Amino acid sequence: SPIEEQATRLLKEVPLIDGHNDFPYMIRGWFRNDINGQDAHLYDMPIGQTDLQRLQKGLLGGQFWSAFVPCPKNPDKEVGSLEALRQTLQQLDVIHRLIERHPTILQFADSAASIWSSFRAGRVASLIGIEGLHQIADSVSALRMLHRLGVRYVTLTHNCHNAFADAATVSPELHGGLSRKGERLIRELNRMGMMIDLSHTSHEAQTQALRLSRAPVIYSHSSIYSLRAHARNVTDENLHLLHRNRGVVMICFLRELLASEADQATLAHVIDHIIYAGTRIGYEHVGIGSDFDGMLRGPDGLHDVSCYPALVAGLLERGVSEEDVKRVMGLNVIRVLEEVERVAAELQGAGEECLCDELDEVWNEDIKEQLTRERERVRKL
Amino acid sequence: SPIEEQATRLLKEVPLIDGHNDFPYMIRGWFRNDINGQDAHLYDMPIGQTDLQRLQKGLLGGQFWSAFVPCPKNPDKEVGSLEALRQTLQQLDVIHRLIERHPTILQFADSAASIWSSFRAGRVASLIGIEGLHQIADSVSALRMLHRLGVRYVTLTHNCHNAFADAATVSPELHGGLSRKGERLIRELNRMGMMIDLSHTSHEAQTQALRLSRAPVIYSHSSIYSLRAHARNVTDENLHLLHRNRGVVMICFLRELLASEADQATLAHVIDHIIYAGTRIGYEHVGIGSDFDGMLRGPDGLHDVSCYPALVAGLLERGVSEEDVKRVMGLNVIRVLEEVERVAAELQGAGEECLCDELDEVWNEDIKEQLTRERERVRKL
Ligand SMILES: [Fe+3]
Ligand SMILES: [Fe+3]
Ligand SMILES: [Fe+3]
Ligand SMILES: [Fe+3]
Repeated sequence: SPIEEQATRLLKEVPLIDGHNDFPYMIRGWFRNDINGQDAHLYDMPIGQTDLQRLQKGLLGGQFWSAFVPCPKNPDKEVGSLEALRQTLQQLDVIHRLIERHPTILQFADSAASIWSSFRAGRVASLIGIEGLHQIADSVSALRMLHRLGVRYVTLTHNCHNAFADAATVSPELHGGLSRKGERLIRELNRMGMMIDLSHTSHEAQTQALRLSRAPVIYSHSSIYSLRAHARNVTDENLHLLHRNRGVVMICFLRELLASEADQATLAHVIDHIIYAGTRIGYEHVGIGSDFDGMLRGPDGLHDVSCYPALVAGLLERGVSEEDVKRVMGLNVIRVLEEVERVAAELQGAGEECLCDELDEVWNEDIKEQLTRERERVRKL
Repeated sequence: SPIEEQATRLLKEVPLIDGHNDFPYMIRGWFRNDINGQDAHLYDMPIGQTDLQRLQKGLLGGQFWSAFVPCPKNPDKEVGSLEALRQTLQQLDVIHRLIERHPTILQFADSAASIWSSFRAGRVASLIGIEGLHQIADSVSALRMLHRLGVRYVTLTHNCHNAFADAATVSPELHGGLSRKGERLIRELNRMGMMIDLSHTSHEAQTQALRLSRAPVIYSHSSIYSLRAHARNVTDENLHLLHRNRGVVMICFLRELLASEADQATLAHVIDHIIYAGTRIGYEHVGIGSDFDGMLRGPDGLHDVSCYPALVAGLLERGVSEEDVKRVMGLNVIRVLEEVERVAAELQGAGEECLCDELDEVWNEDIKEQLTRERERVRKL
């Protein structure tokens, strides 16, 4: 078929970069992050929508791998918050080991340039995101260290309220959008060069974040509200504010977000949602955000990671131009990451003050007097 | 003076690399890790033994900056252990920000090659160590992520027992040296390329670690037992086992470790301890491990970081050769780090299995059956 050969050529020309895949959490579920001697199973998994053979088969160019851990469920709220931080380091650890043990398939990337060089080499560009600010345990210092470990986006919430923002699926609201701490964190996220992800956040939290952010943001896995009403889908108001922000909505394959009856969801529905967004806010602000392995079953025609060529062929078949399809595949998300880096370098170059954690005093006044007296004794020598 | 000009020439030829300095903890105590607009104070501190002006003045070539946090003091033992992990990320964060805000003075290094290139440029080579396995909150995954953040040594204990080893200053003993988990961690530390530090550990814990380690280790700040009996000083038995291990004892400036009366401790005592070790196990296994800012007051002649030229001149004055003084200054600790990297690359090249954390099951058998049934449905398509 000429349309299938066209799709194959496009997948070789530019990288298809998917916004969200929870394959690392499946490895925690199935292997408990012990991948020693499991190469055969990693290439041909007995569960889930992702493995290394099917990842090659679908011709995917890049992937933001999710370092998701669940919302804290402990009655002791201090323990649960701190537990999520330790679990986050476990998930980042298994992601890095997964990449390092399979360098012919996966190559780590943390920038627009590292995505391209990975793609030139024939590797799946392997980026990282965390899915909820509950994962940082109220520590902005921890956030900056997660950035140093390779994290390049932060979903502001999962399905739980935190100190910074409101999740979509939980009622009643806590902050009514972003908190006072949340507003201040947006500045710090822009300053450090961390891409903001608005999937899972409430409609009001999206509106406030889209006005306040000095860099373009993403929805790593969300769909369109006007086609299917859900708390997790993006309203026409927020799509318009995404346009002004210069961000990208990466369209989701979740069946519940594409149709009222989940078993009726299809490849065609995903293409409808892409075309809706592209028509109304331009094809330079739309992406692909599967959420593979964040679901049991996918839509008809998008059952696993091998099915990306069918999506590309489908978009071309509806009359979306090559240039616009290339944008949706990956160019748009690369641009956002590029702009997030440029804004961070500009703010860091101007010498903007970083956000610091509120720490307890470790010394009393007696200790501080001893230290000052000691310093002046040394000055006399 | 010809001996002072000789010392100045040596300090320019090779880097003096100090084993331990807790300046980052002083910044937590005094500033609470908020260094915004504090450059004037960072160059001329009102407290402590370290600042950026005196660091230049003493002609120090490199420094392992301590990311120390205190032993957990919480009655809830889960909270205290997890709290130490969050505090560790705060200390690593302020160390990185300290280096990034002062690039003319400090430059990050994580290897023998990065130490030299930093020294060629005229910067203080800025490395990182953590001071106690209580800082990892029982997570080997967290340990590997600390390595990725730039940590290049781990003191096995501070002044508290942990799941892996016994501290020197706490009685009674818990494990009687290393635990079963501790023995297994030694293999993982050698595999990942993390330098083992035996300061603060018990005499028996040192003996067991020195026999079991496949890479050379250090004492980042310890002194000689035969000259002054203390639980924190190295016995003649362990000095001999350090020789076989090919490790380095980095001599400490702590007054309590150099003399029975702390107020009698001097520069001469530090030189006595270096010469004792060098004479008995060779000058290629001795280093300098100040522990500046882990103490209120230093010995006479070693009051702060400006005093390193007096130590170098003092060693030359006692008849220690230039080549041997260069070794003590930094060549020895560079060699250990070099060998720790070479052993890690060899074991990683052979494909040795990494140590994994013991995780809870997140899925019950009903969820696992749904996932396998779903996988086989996809195989039928
Ligand atoms: Fe997810
Ligand atoms: Fe999700
Ligand atoms: Fe210390
Ligand atoms: Fe110490």
